[PDB]
Amino acid sequence: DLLELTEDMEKEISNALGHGPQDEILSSAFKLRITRGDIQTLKNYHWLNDEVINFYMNLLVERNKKQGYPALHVFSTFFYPKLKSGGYQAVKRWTKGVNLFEQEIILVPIHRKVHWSLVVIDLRKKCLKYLDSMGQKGHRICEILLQYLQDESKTKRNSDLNLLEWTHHSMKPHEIPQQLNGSDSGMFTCKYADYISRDKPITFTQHQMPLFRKKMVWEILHQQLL
Amino acid sequence: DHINLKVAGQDGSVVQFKIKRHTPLSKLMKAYCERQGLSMRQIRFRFDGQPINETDTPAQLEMEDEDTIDVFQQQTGGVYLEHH
Repeated sequence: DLLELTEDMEKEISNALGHGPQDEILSSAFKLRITRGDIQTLKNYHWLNDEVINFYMNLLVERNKKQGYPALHVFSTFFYPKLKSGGYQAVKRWTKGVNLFEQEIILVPIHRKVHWSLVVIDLRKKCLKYLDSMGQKGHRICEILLQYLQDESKTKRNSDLNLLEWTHHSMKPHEIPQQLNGSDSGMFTCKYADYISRDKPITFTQHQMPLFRKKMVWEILHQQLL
Repeated sequence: DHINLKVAGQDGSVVQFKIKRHTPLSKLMKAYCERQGLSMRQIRFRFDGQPINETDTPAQLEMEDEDTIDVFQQQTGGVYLEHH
């Protein structure tokens, strides 16, 4: 949920978004180097780019872990495309060293033509929902992923999946935001992720987006969620 | 030792490279970027899904002969055009 901002906070956020060397790097971790240019995609009315989203998804993983939440795994926003094009053999190494199935929640951010959306696969109840702040349906997407999960379980565990007990899902008509601006799709994908990784039911609305943006630039500068 | 690495573009393009296991990958990156004429700001290099930093070395990343590096385009979408 929301909070207020300290004057110091407000200025630090102000300066990151303010003018300056676009390629100046303001925060580094997860091998990502967030630059002024990147963080500027959180200015109101702007579309978030992939650096902002991948950085945030990683903070969720660190947060969850430090606060005792469910084991979280997040795929790069480049995983799904490379799986769309080259099939499983093209991303089989992207889980090198990790046992997907020992995790509880997996998050897959998806970049659609011009808007962001997200998929949550819940390995605790073989569930798979597609959350799209633009109202869209994730059919191919969800099926294309469960299959990946199938292939991963065979190549890596040498056991097959029971795709039968694996049931899709698509957010109900009344959960889709009225305003409908692609501009905010990255914020919905991040916040949906935040809540869903916590089991906290989605209570926020589009009115909280501009505040959520300022909060998120501070959270990235300090690599800590509020 | 020398090692060969392949850089796959999102357009099916592939470019081979040859470098020493202890050479910063920054050379490979500016190289590719020049040859295909792209903006660094606009692209991302990844080795098995994980970013590659300019100081990383094929040795550190534990790369091997004929290993593949992926290159993707920035994912944005819209553009805000503020007036006045």
